Amino acid sequence: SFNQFVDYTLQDIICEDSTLILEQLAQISRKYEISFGKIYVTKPMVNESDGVTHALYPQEARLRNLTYSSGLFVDVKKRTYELKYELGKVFIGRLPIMLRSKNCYLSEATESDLYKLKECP
Amino acid sequence: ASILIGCRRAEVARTFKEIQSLIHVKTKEFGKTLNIMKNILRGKSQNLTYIPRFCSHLGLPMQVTTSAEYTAKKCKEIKEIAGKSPITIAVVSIYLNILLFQIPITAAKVGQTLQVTEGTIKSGYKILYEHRDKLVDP
Amino acid sequence: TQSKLTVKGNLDTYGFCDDVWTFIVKNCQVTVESVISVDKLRIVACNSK
Amino acid sequence: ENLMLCLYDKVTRTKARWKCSLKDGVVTINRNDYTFQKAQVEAEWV
Amino acid sequence: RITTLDETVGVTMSHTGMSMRSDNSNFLKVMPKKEILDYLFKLFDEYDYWSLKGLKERTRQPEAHLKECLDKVATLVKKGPYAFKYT
Amino acid sequence: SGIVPTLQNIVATVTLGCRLDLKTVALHARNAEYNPKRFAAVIMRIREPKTTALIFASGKMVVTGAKSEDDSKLASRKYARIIQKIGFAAKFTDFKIQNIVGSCDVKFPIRLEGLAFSHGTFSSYEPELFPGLIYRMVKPKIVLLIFVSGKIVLTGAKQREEIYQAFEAIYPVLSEFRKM
Repeated sequence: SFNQFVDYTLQDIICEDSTLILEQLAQISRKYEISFGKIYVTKPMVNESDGVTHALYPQEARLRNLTYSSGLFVDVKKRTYELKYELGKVFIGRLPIMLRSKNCYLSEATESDLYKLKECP
Repeated sequence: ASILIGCRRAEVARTFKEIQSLIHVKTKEFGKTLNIMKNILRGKSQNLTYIPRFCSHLGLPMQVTTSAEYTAKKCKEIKEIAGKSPITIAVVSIYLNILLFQIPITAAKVGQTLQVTEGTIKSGYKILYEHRDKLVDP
Repeated sequence: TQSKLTVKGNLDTYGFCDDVWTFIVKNCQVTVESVISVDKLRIVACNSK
Repeated sequence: ENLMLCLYDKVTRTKARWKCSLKDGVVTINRNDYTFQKAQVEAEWV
Repeated sequence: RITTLDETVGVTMSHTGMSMRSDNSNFLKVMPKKEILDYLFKLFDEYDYWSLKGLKERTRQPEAHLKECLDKVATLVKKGPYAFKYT
Repeated sequence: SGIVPTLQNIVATVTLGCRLDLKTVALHARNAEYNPKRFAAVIMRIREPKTTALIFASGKMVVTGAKSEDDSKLASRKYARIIQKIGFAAKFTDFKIQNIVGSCDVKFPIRLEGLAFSHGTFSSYEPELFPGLIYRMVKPKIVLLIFVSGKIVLTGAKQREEIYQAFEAIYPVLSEFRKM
C-alpha cells in the first residue's frame, strides 16, 4: 500500500490540477497559466544545518532523531497568454518513506550488508 | 541583511551574491544597509565556511576541502593578500586542490558552478602554481 | 554613403546647447576607409533621436 | 569654412579625450565633400 | 511509473536551491512663467477641458509653473461636473 | 611615522554672483560640458590647474580635482575669468573647500581583522564588499580608508590639517596591527 502510493497516487494527484490560470485585462488582455509536470522523487537524504546535503541511512535517522524522507520534484510550465495567444524542475517537499519500499535504500540490500548497515535482518 | 547577520552569526557564512540570488536587492543600498546594520549592532553590543557547501554540491570528498583549508590557510598569512573578494581564493583553493587531484573538476565546470570566470582561477592557481611549492604538506 | 572616417585631433573648444554638441579640433588627421591631415575642423553635432 | 554638419549619437570621454561618434553627416575637406555613414571623432583634450 | 532521479543528490539538489543563475526565462518580467502661461492659454484655447495633470504630462513642464499659468490664464475648476477642467 | 598624507582631491564651491546662460557659456568657453537632461549644470574644466568646474545656471559652481587649496582657488578664478570673457558679470566669490582627499602608505602590511574587532565602533569592514577598512574618527571628523597593503586614503576634511591630524592619530593603530 506504500509501493502503490509512491508510484501512482502521487502523480495522479498532481495531474488533477496541474493547471491554474490568471488573465490580466489590458487597454489586448493578458492571460497567465501555470501547469505542473510528472513527479520526481529522490533517494533519501538530509539537509544538514551547515547547508550540506547527503544520503541518509535508516540507522543514522534513529540516532540523529532525523526523519526518513525523500524529496519531491515536479516539472513547472510557467507561461503567458496575450489573451488568446502564448508569448525547469522544481522542489516541492520532503516525503517520509515506508521502510523496505523501493524508494528506501534497503528494498534491495544484501543480508550481509544489512549487518554493515547495522540493521537486523 | 537581517538574515546574513543571523547567518554570519549562526556560524554559517554566505556571500552577498548568494542571498542576492535569493533576493534581488541591487546590493548597494543593501551593502550600506548591511554596513550600517553591522554598525547598528556594533553599538547595540572567515572565508573557509563556504568551502564545504561549495564542494557539497561538487560531490567531493573532504580531503580536497581540508587540503583547500591549509592552502587557504597558507595563502593569507604569508603574502599574496589573495583575493579582494577572497572567496575567489577560496575557490582557486578548491580548484588547485583538485589540481592536486586527478578527479574531473574542469574550471569550466568550477566557474559555471562556483560562478567565477576562470581567469582568477588561472591567476589564483597561477601565483599558486608558484606557491604550490610551499603548499606541500602531504 | 559608404566611406568610413576617423578623426583624431585636439579639442580646443566645444559646447553643448539643447542636445547640440559642438567641438573644435585643430590639426586633426582623418583616416578614410587614406589619411588627409586637416588643421581646421569645426564639429557641431545634434541629437538624431 | 570646413563646417561639417552631422548628428551625434554617442560620446565617450573621461577627462582626457573626446569620442563623438557621428552618423549620417558630411565632411567638407579641401573643397571635397566626404560622405560617411559612421564616424568616430577622437578629439584629444589637454 | 515514476522516474526516480539517478544522479547523486548534490547535483539534483544544488539546482533547486541557489543555482546562482536567475531570470533564465522571461515570465512576468514587468519652467518659465512666460512659456508656461502661453502653453496653458494654448491648451485652454485648444481645449476648455484642459486638465491640469494632463496639461502637466503634455506640456512636460514643472507642475507648479503650469498650475500658476492655469490659475490665472484658465478657469480653475476643482468642483462641479467639469472637474479638473481648466477653461 | 614621519609620513604626511598626500592630498588627492580638494572639493570647493564658489559663488559667481550672476545668472548665466549655460547654452552660451558652454558654447563660448573653450572647455565646458553641459548636458541639461543628464545634469543641470555646466561641467567645465581647465588644464592649469587641471580641475573640473561644475557650473550651475545659478552661478553656483563646484571645483574638484585640485590637489591644493591654492590651485583650487586659482582654478576657480580662471573659470570666473573665462565666464567674464563671455559677457556675464561673473565674480569669483564664496570660494570654500568642501572636501579634501588625502592618501599615503605606511608601507607595512596590516591586520585589518584584529583592527576592526579592536575598533569596531569606528571600524566598518566587509572584505567581501571592500578590501579596505573604513575608519571613522571623531576628532578630527575624518574617515579613513585602511588597506592591508599599508595604503591609506584620507577624506572628509575641510582642511589638510585635519588630514594630517587624522593620519597622526591613525598611525599608532596602524603600527599596532602591522602584520609581522
